[PDB]
Amino acid sequence: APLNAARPAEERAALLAWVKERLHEEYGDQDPTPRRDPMHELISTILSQQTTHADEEAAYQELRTLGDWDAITLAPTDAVAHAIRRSNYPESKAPRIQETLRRIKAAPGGYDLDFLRDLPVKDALKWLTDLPGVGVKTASLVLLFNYARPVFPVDTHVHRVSTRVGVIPRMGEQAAHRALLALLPPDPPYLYELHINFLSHGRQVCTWTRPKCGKCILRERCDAYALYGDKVPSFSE
Ligand code: SF4
Ligand SMILES: [Mg+2]
Ligand SMILES: [Mg+2]
Repeated sequence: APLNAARPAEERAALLAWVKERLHEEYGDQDPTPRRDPMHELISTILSQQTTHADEEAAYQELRTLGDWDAITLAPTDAVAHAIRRSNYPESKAPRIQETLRRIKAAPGGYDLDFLRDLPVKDALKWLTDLPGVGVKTASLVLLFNYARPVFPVDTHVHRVSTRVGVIPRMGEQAAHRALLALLPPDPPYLYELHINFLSHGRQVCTWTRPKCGKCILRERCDAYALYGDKVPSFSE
């Protein structure tokens, strides 16, 4: 009857703090994220759309056979599209890559994003999300992991576990970025631990279909388990 998702923000923030502590007990400092440098992360994200991880990595490395970022920026777009042919829609991704590189080069510094470290957090997010093919999750991940800014990336795993438990009601993934950050401290190491532990939990236990609730440390405070028991449905749209 009294679901977490309907509780006041202060109670949902305390719930999320409990979740963070329990997941850290389960996973510690285990980190399943790729931990890429910022240029690699941005370009990989552009290539990742509707593409498997193996094909994304292969397309990225084939792209790097064209040379450094300056050479990729200047290469004929068809050469870039051919190089990234393992990813879906290479003809559309090639101009996104070249435009993103052009904009990064024009920013202060070389092919780096260190200038983002000093910008106000919202301005830095907007600068990255303005890049073609780059969304708020990747912008948040780059700022958090590479630059220690207090933002919280929400991927499919974070969104699914948080929503099932009831830390937030059901909403879109972009909205969940604001909603979850509003429940969290401006503490980048804390935000990063929570992000990676959510990823571990979503991959190992709270899976997209048939989650393993009987193996889940969150079970006694999970809205989804309280509503469905051992029949929590797939996390759909
Ligand atoms: S109890 Fe089940 S649905 Fe709830 S967080 Fe754990 S695995 Fe996910
Ligand atoms: Mg530059
Ligand atoms: Mg964008």
